[PDB]
Amino acid sequence: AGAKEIRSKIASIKSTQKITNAMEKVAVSKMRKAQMRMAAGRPYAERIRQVIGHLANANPEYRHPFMVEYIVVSSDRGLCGGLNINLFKSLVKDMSGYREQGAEIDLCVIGSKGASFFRSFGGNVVAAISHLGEEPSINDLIGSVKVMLDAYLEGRIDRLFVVSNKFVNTMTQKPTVEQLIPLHHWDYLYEPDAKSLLDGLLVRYVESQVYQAVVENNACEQAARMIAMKNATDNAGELISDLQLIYNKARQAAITQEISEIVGGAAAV
Amino acid sequence: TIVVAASASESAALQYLAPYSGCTMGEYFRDRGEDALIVYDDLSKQAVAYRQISLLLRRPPGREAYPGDVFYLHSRLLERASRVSEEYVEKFTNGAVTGKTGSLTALPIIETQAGDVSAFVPTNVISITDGQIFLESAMFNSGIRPAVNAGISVSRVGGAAQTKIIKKLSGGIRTALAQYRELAAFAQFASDLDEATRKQLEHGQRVTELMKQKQYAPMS
Amino acid sequence: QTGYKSVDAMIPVGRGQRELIIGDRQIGKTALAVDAIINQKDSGIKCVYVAIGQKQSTIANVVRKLEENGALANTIVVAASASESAALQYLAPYSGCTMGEYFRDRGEDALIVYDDLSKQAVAYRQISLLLRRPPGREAYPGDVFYL
Amino acid sequence: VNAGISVSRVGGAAQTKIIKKLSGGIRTALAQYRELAAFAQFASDLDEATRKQLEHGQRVTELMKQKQYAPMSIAEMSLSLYAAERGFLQDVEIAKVGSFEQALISYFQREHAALLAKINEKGDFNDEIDAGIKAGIEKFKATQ
Amino acid sequence: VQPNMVKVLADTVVRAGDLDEAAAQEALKAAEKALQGKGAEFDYSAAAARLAEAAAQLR
Amino acid sequence: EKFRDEGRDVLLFIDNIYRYTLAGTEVSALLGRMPSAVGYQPTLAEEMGVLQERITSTKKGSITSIQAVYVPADDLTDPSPATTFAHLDATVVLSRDIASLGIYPAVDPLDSTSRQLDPLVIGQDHYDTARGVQYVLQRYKELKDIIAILGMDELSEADKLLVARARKIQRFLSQPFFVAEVFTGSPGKYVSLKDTIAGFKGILNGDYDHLPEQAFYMVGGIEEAVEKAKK
Amino acid sequence: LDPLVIGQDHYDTARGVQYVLQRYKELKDIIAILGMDELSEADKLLVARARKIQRFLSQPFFVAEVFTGSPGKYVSLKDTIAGFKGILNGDYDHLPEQAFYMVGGIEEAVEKAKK
Amino acid sequence: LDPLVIGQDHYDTARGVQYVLQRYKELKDIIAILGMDELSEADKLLVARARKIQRFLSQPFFVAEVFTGSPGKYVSLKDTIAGFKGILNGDYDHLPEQAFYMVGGIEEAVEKAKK
Ligand SMILES: Nc1ncnc2c1ncn2[C@@H]1O[C@H](COP(=O)(O)OP(=O)(O)OP(=O)(O)O)[C@@H](O)[C@H]1O
Ligand SMILES: [Mg+2]
Repeated sequence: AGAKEIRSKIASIKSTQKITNAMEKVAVSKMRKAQMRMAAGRPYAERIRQVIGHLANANPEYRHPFMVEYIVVSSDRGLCGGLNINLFKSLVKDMSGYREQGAEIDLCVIGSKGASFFRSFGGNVVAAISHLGEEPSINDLIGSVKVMLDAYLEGRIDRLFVVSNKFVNTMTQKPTVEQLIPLHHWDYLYEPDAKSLLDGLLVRYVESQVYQAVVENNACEQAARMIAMKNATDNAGELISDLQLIYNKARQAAITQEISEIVGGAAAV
Repeated sequence: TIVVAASASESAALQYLAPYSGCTMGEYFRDRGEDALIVYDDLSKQAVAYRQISLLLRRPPGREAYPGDVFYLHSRLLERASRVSEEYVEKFTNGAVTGKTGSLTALPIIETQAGDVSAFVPTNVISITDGQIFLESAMFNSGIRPAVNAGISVSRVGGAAQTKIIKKLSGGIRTALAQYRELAAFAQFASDLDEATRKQLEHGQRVTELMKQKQYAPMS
Repeated sequence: QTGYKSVDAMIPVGRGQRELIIGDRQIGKTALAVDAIINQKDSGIKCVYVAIGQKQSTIANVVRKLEENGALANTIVVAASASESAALQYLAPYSGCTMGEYFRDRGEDALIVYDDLSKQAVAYRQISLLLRRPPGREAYPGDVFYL
Repeated sequence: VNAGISVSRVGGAAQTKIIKKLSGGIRTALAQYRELAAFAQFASDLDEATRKQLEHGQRVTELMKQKQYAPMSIAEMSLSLYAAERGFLQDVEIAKVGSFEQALISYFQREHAALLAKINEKGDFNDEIDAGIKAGIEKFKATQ
Repeated sequence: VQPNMVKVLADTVVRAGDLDEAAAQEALKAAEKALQGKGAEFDYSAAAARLAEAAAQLR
Repeated sequence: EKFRDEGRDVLLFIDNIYRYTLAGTEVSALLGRMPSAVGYQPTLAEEMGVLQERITSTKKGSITSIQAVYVPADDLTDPSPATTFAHLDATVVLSRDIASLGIYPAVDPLDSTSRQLDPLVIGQDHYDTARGVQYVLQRYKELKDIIAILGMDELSEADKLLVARARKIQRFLSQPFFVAEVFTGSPGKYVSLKDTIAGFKGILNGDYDHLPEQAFYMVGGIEEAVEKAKK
Repeated sequence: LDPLVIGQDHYDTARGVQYVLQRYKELKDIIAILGMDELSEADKLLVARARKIQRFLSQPFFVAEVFTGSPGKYVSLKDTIAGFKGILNGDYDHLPEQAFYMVGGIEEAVEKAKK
Repeated sequence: LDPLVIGQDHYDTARGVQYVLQRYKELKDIIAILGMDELSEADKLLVARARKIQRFLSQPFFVAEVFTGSPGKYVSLKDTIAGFKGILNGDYDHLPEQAFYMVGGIEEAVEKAKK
């Protein structure tokens, strides 16, 4: 219709581009905050791995089920750069091996997009939690984790795996699946009993690797969003560039038409 | 002040001639060794009056129906606003006034239609003048009363037209507003900002609030 | 054969065809057409190069490259440069076409290049608006298609 | 040349037999590359099928590059098109695709000059030339 | 405890059985849904592949 | 034209070529001629050609011209910019950002261009050196956004080495002019094309990686950077 | 519209209403593409008040009853200033935006909200 | 294109095809800046059927085998209605988009999807 409509549309796209530019930096800052919360949990994981190891070696007579022969993590907010799909595409591949074998599968969903993927496809679930803060606490995960520990002890599940993205780098978020269950010279003095301690420590260890997984997936969400908002800013510029050419064409055409009308009327009067 | 008027009901010839009459009254003081200031409240209305006379004399039309010499109309007027040397004032006064340089400063006003600075008359006058002060409707509706868009407004004379104190304190004001124009989307995320940047952001917002002033309240 | 693998394999040209070379400024439009003329120094196809509204120095450079490459002896060069009359720029393509038609009417094969058909349209628009003839789209005359 | 919108309405019937037969797999390869070219940087982890198409797409594009004032003959162009379609650039690196081509043409101008002159004559393609070319190329691969 | 080093693997909240069970039952409470299905549902791979291609075009 | 006939190479400076086009539009309207596209004179291309075709290298001398160009409504497709660009051999862009950095010449090495930047005209050596400088300066502009958004620690060792060479190149593009001694407080320099190519080729290859970047600021030829670093 | 002629209270209320509406005009595109949850807590509150002010400016007229079917209303200048000053201050951040559409004075918005 | 001339079945198939493409045209700008992944579950399903309908409208002609080399196809009105009705119902939601491009009849799309 004319240059006025195109002018309004170039202003509309320019407003959105400035906020998407800000959100990329906001995401980078939050990515750095989630990466320090990742490093503040390694000591509790590496030392308990050693304790549970030696305690089993000095007490061979007890072989806890966890030591002899899916939890899925998803986001609560939008603008993710296909963080959910790429893992959900690895969850489908791994589940296939068991669905083809005929083994049954119980699922635990952490976050909103995981629930969406299962309500959209009528998938089964045994435990679920969402609305967890960008800063999660291990206590919220205990309830969801326990439903899987009781299942493994009662034989309702033969193997347990955690499905989460891993922070390979600021530009890479590797979707992965790893098995949670199943897993010197001196001897420790045990209070009250070695069995009581092994039973307690194994629960602290599984609840710990699940928290490690959630926190790392949050760092992946922030990095993925940084990339999504950079892409959106660039795409906006391309549309602005294309619209500006259409605007210049309309500007030049309006001038020629008016001159023809002025000349035409003057050639009569 | 001298007030020269050519109102809307008066002949297009009087509206076309009024800026030249006012300029002639301002040139008296400049040629005699003194200083004067002239305001042309609407050069765009003078152009419209000159277009009426031209199309009625049947002169060949150009872009936006203006005559071929509409650039020469405003240029012949605006090149009279000038600063003349001591030798010109001693030559004109025949020796009476000596050692003094006279001047005529001009503040022409032009109205744009929906921010279109590419229109024929605005393009001509923007190219003739030494600088431009651009006022914006979006800034004026956002409470920034003086409405001066400092990001596009410019004076080619610059620091030569400033006293020593204002020339020393205006340099940082320029840097703080420039930084504020770059960091204006982050206001909704001031918490998530880096400290250095958050320090710059509040400085930019405080210098921006300082520029707001009231009408009829000139400052020394 | 133009001698370019991209053109001769994906966009082939046959004897008697009209193939348009379209694009923005400074991308190799002249380069592609001059190399197509140079490749005809052994094929038996006589060539004609029409320069419309070009700089004199640009025309001189092309002639030197044609003689340096051994192609000038088969080529006819028709020049109407940027400072010449609009009438000569508007008529140069028809003069070059007439020289090329000499070979086609006698059972021979020829190749003609028009360096800027958009500069011929600008020259014809100037003559038309100076004869006071009503203008159309983008101020071009009503018979610009027929030109 | 933009192979997406560039077209010849009457050219198909004008090509010589050798270029008409070998050119079949060029425009399609550039099309397969047109859909993957921008995304190629993160396609190294995608399905093997996509990677084969992308590897070919990056090779064919590189081969189409040529220089000003350097025209190739029907024979020289044919050699290049054969190696690209039939399969002789999969090992060659993208940065070497051009060198491999200059060397391969310098080779056939000494090792098979008669076959070139026979292809430059009418540009006809037969089983003898088809075999003669694979023989020459396979020999070149080991020798230079 | 070791002769050289002492590590305290401190918990962040009380692990009492009532609290422990309560949060597990809350997870079951939310997990409940109107279309639980049989447990053998599959072939949704086409949707995830369709979106993956669109995501390539986006970047 | 007179000086060229004398046997000289001459510089013709035109204060603004857009105002030459507008004066032609004004005269064409006064004479009553029918206006063309976007309201310009019907003779637009001929009036530009009559002026621009006299500026050439003859067999006696050569008139070279530096013309300031104005672009209406920021539109490069407008008849005046379009017609003028058809007669330009080089484009020099002066940048307000570069000036703030402190490089007073202020020519933008990425936006400025020349039709003579071709290996078939200036030889392979000059062309490769110029394209090498432009590649390193392009990569540094991309890395600067990374360093700003994510930090300097996020870059590889090879990228940090490039940033160091890019900064040295960027400062070596500066030069004290004889007319600028009042501003720079230092004597002027006239660098030859041979000395220009040799200095940038060495910094690209890393022959000066041990010197501080400041030693490569306002010095002229590459031997002057070596000494300015010695003290 | 000058403090010397209309008073400082009326002038500040008018400029306050214009500031909120200009800020809402630039947030409208953000809300369309990204959505409303991606705004700050200050912006979410401002968008709610802008939408209430935009509806409190509507008024049933006596000459327009044939077109609307609703009875006309005459609001005094005192009542107008009070109603807009209240919305800007936050005295009606609980009522829905539909309660302010076609009512008259601010008391009729309070009655409309209940129904 | 009237129910009294062509029958309701053809008219509904045509109306349904147009309805699907029209909505897809409206979501273009959102997908352009944010991609397909932010659309609603139903929107994503339509965008998928709209893309298939678009390539199923493509057909190799007998006067174009010289340009392309592929053989031409003649499709009856009955086969045309059946193909588009199946895509609208979701009977072909398991085939890739590129199985509908230049395939003439719908059975050829089923046999093209086998590769
Ligand atoms: N194959 C090539 N290899 C290297 N450089 C090339 C090649 N083809 C073209 N160029 C270069 O492209 C540049 C522009 O080419 P050319 O002057 O022919 O383009 P043009 O479109 O005709 O420009 P103009 O609009 O001025 O007439 C020249 O420097 C030329 O040397
Ligand atoms: Mg050319």
